[PDB]
Amino acid sequence: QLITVDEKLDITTITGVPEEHIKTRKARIFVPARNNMQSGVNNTKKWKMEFDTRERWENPLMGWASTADPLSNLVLTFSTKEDAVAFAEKNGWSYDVEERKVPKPKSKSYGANFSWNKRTRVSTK
Amino acid sequence: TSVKPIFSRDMNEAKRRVRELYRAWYREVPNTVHLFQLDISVKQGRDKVREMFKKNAHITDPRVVDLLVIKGKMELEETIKVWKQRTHVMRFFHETEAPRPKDFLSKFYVGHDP
Amino acid sequence: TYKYVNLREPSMDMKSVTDRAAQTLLWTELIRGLGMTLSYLFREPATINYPFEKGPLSPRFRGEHALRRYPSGEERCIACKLCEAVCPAQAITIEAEPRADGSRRTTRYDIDMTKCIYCGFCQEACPVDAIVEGPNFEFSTETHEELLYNKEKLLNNGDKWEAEIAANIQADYLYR
Amino acid sequence: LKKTTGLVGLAVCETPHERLKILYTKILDVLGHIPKNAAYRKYTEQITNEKLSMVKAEPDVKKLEERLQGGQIEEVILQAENELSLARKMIQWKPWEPLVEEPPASQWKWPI
Amino acid sequence: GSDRSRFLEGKRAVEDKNIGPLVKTIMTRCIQCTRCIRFASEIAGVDDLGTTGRGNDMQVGTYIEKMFMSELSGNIIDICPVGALTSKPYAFTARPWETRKTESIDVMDAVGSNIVVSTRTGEVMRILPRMHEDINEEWISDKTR
Amino acid sequence: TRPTVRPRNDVAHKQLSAFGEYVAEILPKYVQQVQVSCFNELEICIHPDGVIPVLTFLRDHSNAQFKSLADLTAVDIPTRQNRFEIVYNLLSLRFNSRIRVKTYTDELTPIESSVPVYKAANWYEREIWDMFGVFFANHPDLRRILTDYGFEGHPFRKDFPLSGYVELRYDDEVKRVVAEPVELAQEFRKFDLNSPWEAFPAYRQPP
Amino acid sequence: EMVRKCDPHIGLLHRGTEKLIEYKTYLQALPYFDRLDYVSMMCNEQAYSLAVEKLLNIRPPPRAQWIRVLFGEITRLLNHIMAVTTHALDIGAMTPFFWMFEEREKMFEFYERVSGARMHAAYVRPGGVHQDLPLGLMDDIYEFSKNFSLRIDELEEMLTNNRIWRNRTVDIGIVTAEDALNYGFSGVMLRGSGIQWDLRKTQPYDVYDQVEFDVPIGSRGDCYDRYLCRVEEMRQSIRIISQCLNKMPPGEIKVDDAKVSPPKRAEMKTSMESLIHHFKLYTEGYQVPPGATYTAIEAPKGEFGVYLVSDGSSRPYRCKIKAPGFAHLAGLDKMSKGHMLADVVAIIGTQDIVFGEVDR
Amino acid sequence: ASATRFIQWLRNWASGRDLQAKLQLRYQEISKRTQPPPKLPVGPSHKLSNNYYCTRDGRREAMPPSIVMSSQKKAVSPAPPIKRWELSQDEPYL
Amino acid sequence: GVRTSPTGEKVTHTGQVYDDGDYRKVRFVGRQKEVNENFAIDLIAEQPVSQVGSRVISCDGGGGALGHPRVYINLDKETKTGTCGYCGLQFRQQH
Amino acid sequence: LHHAVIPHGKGGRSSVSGIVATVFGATGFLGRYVVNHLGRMGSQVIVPHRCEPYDTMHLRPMGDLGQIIFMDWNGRDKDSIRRAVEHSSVVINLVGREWETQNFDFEDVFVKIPQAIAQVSKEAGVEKFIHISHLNADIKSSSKYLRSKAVGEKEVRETFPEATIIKPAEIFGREDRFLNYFANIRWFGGVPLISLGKKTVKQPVYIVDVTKGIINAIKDPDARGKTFAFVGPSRYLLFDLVQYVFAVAHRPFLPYPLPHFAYRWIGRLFEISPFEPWTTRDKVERIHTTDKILPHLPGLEDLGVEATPLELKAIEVLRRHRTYRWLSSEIEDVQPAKTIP
Ligand SMILES: CCCCCCCCCCCCCCCCCC(=O)OC[C@H](COP(=O)(O)OCCN)OC(=O)CCCCCCCCCCCCCCCCC
Ligand SMILES: NC(=O)C1=CN([C@@H]2O[C@H](COP(=O)(O)OP(=O)(O)OC[C@H]3O[C@@H](n4cnc5c(N)ncnc54)[C@H](OP(=O)(O)O)[C@@H]3O)[C@@H](O)[C@H]2O)C=CC1
Ligand code: SF4
Ligand code: SF4
Ligand code: SF4
Ligand code: SF4
Ligand SMILES: [K+]
Ligand SMILES: [Zn+2]
Repeated sequence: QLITVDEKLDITTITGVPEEHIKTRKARIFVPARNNMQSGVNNTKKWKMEFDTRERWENPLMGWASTADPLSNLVLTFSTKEDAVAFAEKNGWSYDVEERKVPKPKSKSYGANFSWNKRTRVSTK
Repeated sequence: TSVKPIFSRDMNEAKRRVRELYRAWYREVPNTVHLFQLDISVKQGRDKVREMFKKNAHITDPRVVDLLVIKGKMELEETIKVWKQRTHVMRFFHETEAPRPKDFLSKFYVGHDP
Repeated sequence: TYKYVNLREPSMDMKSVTDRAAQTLLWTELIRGLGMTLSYLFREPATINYPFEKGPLSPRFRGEHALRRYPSGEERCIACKLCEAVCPAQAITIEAEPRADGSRRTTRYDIDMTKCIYCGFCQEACPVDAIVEGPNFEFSTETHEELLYNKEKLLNNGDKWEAEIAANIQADYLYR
Repeated sequence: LKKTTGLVGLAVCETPHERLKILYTKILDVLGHIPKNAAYRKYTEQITNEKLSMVKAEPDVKKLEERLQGGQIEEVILQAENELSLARKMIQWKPWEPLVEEPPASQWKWPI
Repeated sequence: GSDRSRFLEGKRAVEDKNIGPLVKTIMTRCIQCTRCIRFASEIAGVDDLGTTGRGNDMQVGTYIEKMFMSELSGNIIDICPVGALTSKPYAFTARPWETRKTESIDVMDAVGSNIVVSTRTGEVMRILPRMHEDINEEWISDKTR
Repeated sequence: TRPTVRPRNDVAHKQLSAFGEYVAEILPKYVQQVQVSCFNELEICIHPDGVIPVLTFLRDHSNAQFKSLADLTAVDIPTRQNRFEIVYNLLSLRFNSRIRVKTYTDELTPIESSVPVYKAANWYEREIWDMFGVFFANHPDLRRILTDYGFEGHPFRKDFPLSGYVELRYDDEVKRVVAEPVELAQEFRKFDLNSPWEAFPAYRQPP
Repeated sequence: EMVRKCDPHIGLLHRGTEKLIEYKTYLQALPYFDRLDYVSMMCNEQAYSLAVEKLLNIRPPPRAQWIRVLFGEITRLLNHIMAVTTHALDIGAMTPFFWMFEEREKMFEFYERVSGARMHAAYVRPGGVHQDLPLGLMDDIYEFSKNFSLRIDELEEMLTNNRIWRNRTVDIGIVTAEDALNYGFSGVMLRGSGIQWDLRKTQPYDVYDQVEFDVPIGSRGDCYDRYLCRVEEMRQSIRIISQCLNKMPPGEIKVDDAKVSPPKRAEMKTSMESLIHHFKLYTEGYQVPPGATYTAIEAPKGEFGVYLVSDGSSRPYRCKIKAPGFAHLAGLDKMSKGHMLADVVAIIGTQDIVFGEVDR
Repeated sequence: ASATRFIQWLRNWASGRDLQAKLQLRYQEISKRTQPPPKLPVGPSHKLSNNYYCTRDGRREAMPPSIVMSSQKKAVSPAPPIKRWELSQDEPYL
Repeated sequence: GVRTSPTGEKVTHTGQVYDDGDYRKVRFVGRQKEVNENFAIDLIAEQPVSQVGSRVISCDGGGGALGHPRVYINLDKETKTGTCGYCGLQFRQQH
Repeated sequence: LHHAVIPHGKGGRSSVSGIVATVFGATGFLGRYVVNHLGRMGSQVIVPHRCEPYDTMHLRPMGDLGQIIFMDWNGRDKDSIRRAVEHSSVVINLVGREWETQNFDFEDVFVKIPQAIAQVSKEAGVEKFIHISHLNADIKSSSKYLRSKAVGEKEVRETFPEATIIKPAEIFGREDRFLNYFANIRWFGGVPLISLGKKTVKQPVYIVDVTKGIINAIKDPDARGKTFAFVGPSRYLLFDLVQYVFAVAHRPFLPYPLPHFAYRWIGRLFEISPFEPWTTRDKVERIHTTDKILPHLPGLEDLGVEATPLELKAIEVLRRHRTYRWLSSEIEDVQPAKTIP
C-alpha cells in the first residue's frame, strides 16, 4: 500500500555531497551554442547542466593547471528544460535557466542573385 | 503524491526510528572509545553523535528519514564490529583540517570562493 | 563432446587389491613423487645471470619514451596533439605556438611517467613518428619527481637512444 | 537403474514414471484454480499434458528421456516440482490481471 | 564520405596570399566554396575578394597584394569550412576538443555581442561568436574577436 | 558475402520475438514493453512491482528455465524522473538462451530484493546499493561492499564527480591516515569530442 | 579452527574502473580490460572487442578471429598455470609453481613479440587485432606447444595421485549442481559438479565452432575434481592451439573499414581520406550506434561478460563488467560450512579469484 | 644439452620420462631474432571500383530495436531445447 | 643556441629561464637543469635549399613511410623559398 | 610579491601558500611538526640536514611533489648555510642538543650556529627569521644549556634585529624528552627528585601549540622583532607533574629525595655514554629549574593559539608506556594533577 508524502522532493542529505558544494554553487541550465567554426547542429539538440567556474592555478613543480573544485568537469545532459530544473531542485542547487536559441527561418532564393532592379544582385559567382 | 514507503508510513513512525538509533549510538560511544583506544573523551564522542543528528533536524519526508536511519545503522554496525579502523572513526573530527572562515572579509582575503 | 576427469571403478581382483595394499603401506606413489624432484635437481636451471645476461625482447617492446628528430636534426613533433588526445591515462600535456621562424612546434611536452600505462597508443597515434616508446626499461629513480618528464628530458632520450630506436622501427614498420 | 545422475546433489529416482505422473497430475489440479482464460493456465496445461502423454506412452526410461528432451529423468522431475511451486505462487500473484500502471512518458526511451 | 582514396596522381599546390595580420591564408586547403567572397561582398560590403583564373587553377584571393581589413574581417575565419583561412593570433596554440567553452558577453562596445570564451587549463585561448538573432546574428567585430 | 558486415540471424530474431510476446501474454499485469535488438537480444520491461513474479516465472516455468542470474546492475539516467534502471541478465542452460529484464526506481523508492529467486543476487544488490543508492527491501544483509568504510555518496551516479570529494594521506602529527578535501595537482582535462554532424539517421529523434 | 562464518570484505582493490570508462572513447577504454582479470589479459580484451563489434554491426576478418582463438587458448594456459600452482602453493606444495612459471615466462614472450608488452598487451581490439604476427612466431609457439604436455605430466606426477594432495582436496568445498546454478557460478565451478556447460560449445564466438575439443566434467563437485578439470582443460587448450597453428589463414587482421579500424601507416601518410580517418579515430574515436548488449565469453575463470550501453556517441554510456569471481567469492561462505581454517585456504584457491575483476 | 651420459640416465630414470627429447630450455630450434621483412596482404575493400562505402557500411545497417509489445496457440520457448552432449571418442574417461 | 642568463642559468630552446628572485630555481641547487643542447631551430637552418625544376614539388620527409605525410609545395613566388610545413626543408625553383 | 609566491588554491596539499621556508634542525622533535604544518598548506620547504638520508625519510610524505627539498649542510661551513637560505623568504632555526658531544658543545649549537645562520640569512636578504630560544634562558643559570641560550638569544637579536625569537617551556608530545623522560625512570624503580620535587614549578607546553605559534608568526607581520614566551595553560609542582605521569602510565610511583650533589653525580655517570645519554647533569638542572613568569612578553594568545592543557594530551604520549593490563584505560580514569593559581 502507498502513502501520501506532501513535500517537494529534497535529497541533499542523502547524496553525500559536502555542504559547501550544494549552496555556494550555481548551476547553469542551457542548450549549448553551435560551435561557430562548423555548420553541424547535432551538438545543439540536448540540454546541459554545468556549474560555475572556480579557480585554476599553476602547479609549482610542472606548471600544470591545478584545481580544488570537485565539480569543475561535471556536466549533465537532459532531454528537456523541465528535466534539468527538476534535477536541480531535488539536489538543492541554485540554478539559472536560459531559453533555447533556435535559428530563425530564412527566405532563400537563388534567383535573387540576378535581380533586375534590386540590390541583392551579386557582382560575382 | 502517492509513493511507496520504505519503513515508516508517516513522520511520527519515522521519529520513533530516529530516537531508537540515537539510543544505540549513545550506548555505543563508551565502547567505541575503549575498543579503538581514542584520545577523545566519551562526552566528545556523544557530542559528535548529537552534532550529526542535528544537521538533519529539518527533514520532513519520512522516506528521507528512513534512509538516513538506514545509513546510520550501517554506520553503527561498521563501528561495533570493528570493521572501521581508528582512522575511519576519527574522520568525523577533521583534526588535520584548518578552520575555514565564514565571514565575508576573511573569505575575501584568501581567494575567490563565495 | 565432453570427458570425465574422475569416474573410475577400481579393480577388486586380489592382485589389484594387493597392489593398492603395497602402495598404502610402502608409500610407492610418494616415492614416485620424490623421483620427479630428484630429476629436476640434476637438470640445468633456467636462471640467467642478470645484469650480465638479459631476458630476450623484440623490436616491438614498449619502454621509456623519447622524442625523435628528422635526419637534419629538426624535431619530428608538430604539436598536433593526437598523442595527447588518445592517451588513455591523460599522461601527456602539450602547449605549442609558432616558433621564431614559422614552424609549428611545442613549447611544453610533458609525460607523467607515473600516470602512463606504457600502452603505446601515443606512438600509434603520432603521424610523424615523433613520440615513440623506446627499448629502455632500466630507468627506476630514487624520487617521484624524476619520473615527470618535460620536453628537455624526452628530447635527450631521443638523442640518447636514436641509434637503437631507428633500428627497431626499421624492423617493425612494415607490420604497422 | 542408473548408478548416478551425474549431477552432484541430484539423487537417482527409483520410480521415475510414477513420480512424473503424480507431479504432472498435481500441476493440472493446481491449474484448475487459475481463471480459465489466463494465459498461464492455457499454456501450462498444454505443455503439462504433452509431457504426461510421453510418460504414459514410453515405458523405457532411456527412451522417455529421449522424448521429453529435458535432460536426465531426475532433471525432469525437479523441473516438474519447480513448475508446481510456480503454479501455487501464480495463484496469489494473479499476473493475468491488467497492467498495474503505465510507466512515465518516456521511461523506456533510449537514447535520451 | 568513403573511408579510403583511389586518387593515384599528384596534387595541386597553390601559393599563399597576405591579407593582413589577422587572417592567415594556407590556400592549398581552399575548396573553392566562395563563402569568403560572398561574406566580403554582402556582409562587410567590401568587394576585394574574388576568384582568378578558371578550371582547376581557379584561385580565391585579391589578385593584387591587398589587405582585407574590415572591422568584420575576422568572420571569414569562422565561415571558411576548411583551414584555408585561420586566425593568426590563435595559430597552433590549441585544439578544439581540449577547450572549455564559456558563454559570455562582449564589452568592447554597447552592442552586447554574444560570444564564447574558449579557455584551456585556466587560460583564455580565443573568442568566438555566439548566435543571437536579435543582436549580432553570428558575427563579431575584430576588436571583439 | 559482405566481409566486413556482421551477418544477421533472422531465425533467432523470430524465435525471441515469439517468446517475448509469450511472456507478455502470461504476465500482462507487469510487462510494459518487449523489444528485440538487431543483434538478437530480448529485453522485457516490467513494472517494479513485478520483479519477484517475473523473475520467479522465468526461473521456474518449464518453457523458460532461466536458472542462472548472469548479471544484475543499474544504470543512472538523470533526465528521467525514475533515474535508475535496474537490469537483470538471465541465462537458460536448458534452451541455450539469454533474456534481459529491466525495471526502474528513483532515490527514495525501494525495489524488492530478488535473493529469494537467485541467491546470486545478494552481492549484486549490495553493489547497486553501494554504487547507486538504490535500496533493496528485505535484503538479508545490505551494506556497502566496494567503497571505503564510512564512504559518503554513491560514486556511479552521473552527478558524482569522477575524483570524488575527499582524498587520503598519512599525517605525521596525528600518526594516522586522514581524509581531506580533494585537490588535484593536475585537473582532469574535459574533452569535447562529439561531432556536430549526425552519424546514424536510423536513430534520429523527431524534432 | 573450525570456520563458522566467512564474511569476505572486498573493495580493497576497487578502482572505479566502470566510472573511468565513461570518460574514455571505446579505444581508450580497452586497456582497462587488460587490468581486470590481470592473468587472462587477452581474453578480457576479446570479450570487450566482441561487445563493441556487436554494437557496431561489423565483423573482424577470419585471420584476426583465428589469432584471437590462438591467443585466447595461450591465455587460458597462463591462467590455469597460475590457478593450479598458486592453489598448490597455498596448500603447501611450492615446487610446481617454479617449474610452471618458466613456461609462463615463455608465454609472456609470445605476448611481447606480438604487442611489445608481456602482460597488458592491448592487442585484441574491436575490429580484429592491432598488428599481424611477426614472422617466425608460429614456429616458436609450435616449439613451445610440442613440449608443454610433458610439463603437465610432471605437475600430475606431483599432485594427482598424491595421497596428501587428495586428502587436502577430496570432498572439500562440495557444491551441488543446483546450488552452483542458483548462486551464479560459471566455468569450472559449474562443470566440477557435473553441469555440462561451456560457452565455447553452446554459444561459440570467433572461430570456436571450427576447432575440436572436449569439455572436462567432474563428478563430485569438490576441489579435487575442479583441480582435475583445470589440468585437463590445459591439455585441451594445447589441442586447440595445435589446430590454430595448422588452420591459420592468410589475409588482413583488422576490419577493412577505416571508419572503425585505423588505416595502415603507409596509407595515412599518402591518402587524404586515410589521414582524415586516422586523425578522427585517434581523437574523437568511432561512434557506436545507440544500444545495449550483454556479451559473454568462456573466460579461463568462467563466464566473463560486459553489459555495454551506447548512447550513439564515441564514449560508452555505461559499462557494467561481469566478473565470474564476483559470484564465486559470494559463495565462499556457503562452500566453507563444516570445514576448518586450512580448508578455506583450499576453497579460496579452487574458486580461482583475482580481485582486479572482483573489485574492478 | 650439456649433461653427461650418466646424469642423463639418472634423471631420465628418476622422472620415468625421456627428458632429453623434450627439453624445457630452448636452444637452436627457435627462430632467428632477425627475420626477412614481411609484405602483408590487403583486405577486401582495397578495390578501385565497385567499392562504394554505402554498400559495405556495417554501422549504418544497425537498426533500433523492434518493439514486440508496448503498453502504450502453441506454447514457445526462447529456443529449441539444447541437444544432449556426446562422450568423446578421443578419451571418454581421463 | 644555449645562452646563459645573467644569473648563469641556461636558457632552453623554448626561451625558458627562471628570472632573478624566482625561488623555483632552488630546485637545481646541488643538482642540475636538464637542457637539450641540439636546438632544432638552428639545425634545420643549416640544411641547404634544394633547387628543383618545377613549379610544384612534394616532400614526405625522406625514408618513405618512415617520414611524414606527403605534401606538395608551391614554388611560384620568387621572393622566398617553399618550406615544408612538416619537416622544414626548403625548396626553390631552378629558374 | 613575486608572481611565483602569490598564494593560490584552498590551503591544501596541492595549493601554493607562498611561503619558501628554510628550516634548520628539521629532523628533530620540533622540526617534524613544523615541516608537517608547512607542507599541509603547500609551502616550499628546504630541509638542510646533517644526518644520514634514512633519517629524513619520515619528512618526505609531508609535501606535494617537489615541495620538500633536502640539502646537506655543516654548522661550521657558511657556504652550505648560504646555499640553503638564498632563495627563502623565512628561515626557521630549530637546531639544538640536550647534551654536549666531542665535536659540538652548547656554545657551538646555541650561539655559534644560530649566529652564523642569522648572519648569513641577513646577507642573503632573507626577510623573516624565527629563532627558538628557551623560556628559562639565563646567564645566571646553573645549566650551561640555559646560559648558552641566553647568550645566543642576545647574539641573534643584534645580528638579525627583525628576528622573531620564541621562548618555549618544556614541550610535551609523542617524541618529547619530557613526559617520556619521566616515564622511562621506571626502569630504575623509584623516581629520584631533588627535594622531592616540591621546590620546582613547571609550565609545560604542547608541541602542536608551539608549532601553530611558529606558523602564525611567519604570516603575522606583527611578529617581526618581537619575543614571545610559549607556555602552557597551567603551572604544576614537579612532584605532582611526575606523579601525574605515572598515574596516566599506570606505573607504581615511589618518589624519594636525592640531594643535588648526589643526583648531579648520577648525571655525570650517565654522561659516559658515547651515544645519546639517557640523562646528563645539565638535564637534571633544567628539569628542576622553575619555569619563569614573564608577563611583559607576548604569549601564544597573541598569535591566535589556545594553549592545550596537559590533561587533554598526556594519554596521547603515555599510552605506550603502559603494560597490556592497562593499555585500554580511557582518558577519564586519572584525576588531574593539582595546579597553581
Ligand atoms: C615374519 C614376521 C614379520 C612381522 C613384521 C612384518 C610387517 C611388514 C609390513 C608392515 C608394514 C610396513 C609399513 C609400515 C609403515 C607405516 C605404513 C603406513 O601406515 O602408511 C600408511 C599411511 C596412511 O595413509 P592413508 O593411505 O591415507 O590411510 C590409509 C587408510 N586410512 O600413510 C603414510 O604414512 C604416508 C606418510 C606421508 C608422509 C611421507 C613423507 C615422506 C615420504 C618419504 C619417506 C621415505 C621413507 C624413508 C625411511 C627412512 C629410514 C630411516
Ligand atoms: N623541550 C623542548 O623540546 C624544548 C626545545 N627547545 C628548543 O627547540 C629546538 C628544537 O627542540 P628539539 O626539536 O627538541 O631539538 P632536537 O634535539 O629534537 O632536534 C635537534 C635538531 O637540531 C639538529 N642539530 C643538533 N645539533 C646539530 C649540529 N651540531 N649540527 C647540525 N644540526 C644539529 C638535529 O639534527 P640531527 O638529527 O642531524 O642531529 C635535529 O634536527 C632546540 O633549539 C631546542 O633547544 C626549547 C625549549 C624546550
Ligand atoms: S604509452 Fe599510453 S599511457 Fe603512456 S603516454 Fe603513451 S598513450 Fe599515454
Ligand atoms: S608527438 Fe606526434 S602525435 Fe604527439 S603532438 Fe607531436 S606530432 Fe602530434
Ligand atoms: S571560405 Fe575558405 S574554402 Fe571557401 S572559398 Fe573562401 S578560403 Fe576557400
Ligand atoms: S583539418 Fe580539414 S581543412 Fe585542415 S587539412 Fe584536414 S581536412 Fe583539410
Ligand atoms: K576556418
Ligand atoms: Zn617535409
